[PDB]
Amino acid sequence: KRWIILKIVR
Amino acid sequence: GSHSMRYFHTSVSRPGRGEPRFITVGYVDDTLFVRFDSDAASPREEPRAPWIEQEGPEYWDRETQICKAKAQTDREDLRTLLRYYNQSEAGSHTLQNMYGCDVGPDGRLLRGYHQDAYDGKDYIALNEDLSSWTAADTAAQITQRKWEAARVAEQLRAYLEGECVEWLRRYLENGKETLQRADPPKTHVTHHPISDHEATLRCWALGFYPAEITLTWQRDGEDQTQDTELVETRPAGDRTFQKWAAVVVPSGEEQRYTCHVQHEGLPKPLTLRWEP
Amino acid sequence: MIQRTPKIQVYSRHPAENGKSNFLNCYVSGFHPSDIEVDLLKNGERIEKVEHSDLSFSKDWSFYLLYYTEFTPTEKDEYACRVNHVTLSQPKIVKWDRDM
Repeated sequence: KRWIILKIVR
Repeated sequence: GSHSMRYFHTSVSRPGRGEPRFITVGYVDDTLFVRFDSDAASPREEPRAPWIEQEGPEYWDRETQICKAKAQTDREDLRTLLRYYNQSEAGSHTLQNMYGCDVGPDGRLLRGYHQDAYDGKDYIALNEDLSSWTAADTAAQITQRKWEAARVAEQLRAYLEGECVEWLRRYLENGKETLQRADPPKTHVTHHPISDHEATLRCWALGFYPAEITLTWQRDGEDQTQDTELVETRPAGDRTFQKWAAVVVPSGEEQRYTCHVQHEGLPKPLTLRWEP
Repeated sequence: MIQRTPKIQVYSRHPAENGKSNFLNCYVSGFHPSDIEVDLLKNGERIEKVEHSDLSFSKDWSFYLLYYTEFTPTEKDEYACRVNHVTLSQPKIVKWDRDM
């Protein structure tokens, strides 16, 4: 199951 | 044994030819189990292993949503990285990311990973402590400052120690028929004269899973590392892998050479010779 | 920018037996950037129905892909893989040798 942040822009 | 779960992501820009292409795949050990391609007819995350098909529609929905969100953030990141590296908008550039976890036989976390590359070069990576970052250059140090301010590593640590491991354990059980079966290599040695004074001995390993294997030639019991030609392990296309190792030997000395095979599917490492 | 040229292997899924159906593989690995063109050839002519795996990459970030097609080897037919990449001044042809 994938992760997604609950910002991860570079 | 130990096991791993990994998610791989690639975004490639193509100026003048639409928006960047995004492809992501998920693996347990050496088994592909999900894929997503932004150029597909109706892009969704799709199963690629029988043991993941039983996940329900909300699993698929969530995964697809995540994939599309990552594709969009990667498009934004490709534009940002042009600025960070003072690059023209004319060229194609590549962003890669991998993350995931390793667990030992008891299912406990061995370590977690989250790392990125830009144009094929290390960019930023989460350290093994799951709390700090290694940035490869001053551009990546800007991302590092941003991700520290945003507490990204705290969220990743939570995922890698929790869900990552928990879901890997779930997949290992649901797919135990294949994920927890090692297929040992089928091995043989071939002989090909090169000339009247020299011959090639090639040691083959076929049909094995997982991909990790060691093939070594010895002459009179000494490793022939610098004179061995070793091909990259390659997929057969049917879940298994193949490899070979070859040495050039003086004619008449073939019996002084032995091929040694180590693989997790073998109870004991194998020793083979050419059998005329 | 860094560029890495593809390693190319052409081989069959199973040990080749004339008249027995099989799969012909071209595995390209170790390359960057990811744009690459791969054709499978039969007697020098491109085979029409060729599938390939989804782009993935190794720990060193270089890419790999498997191109494959069903085929039935015979004594007379010659097979090969033709690869083009930004790192190559001309396409590289690797012939299938059922001993490699």
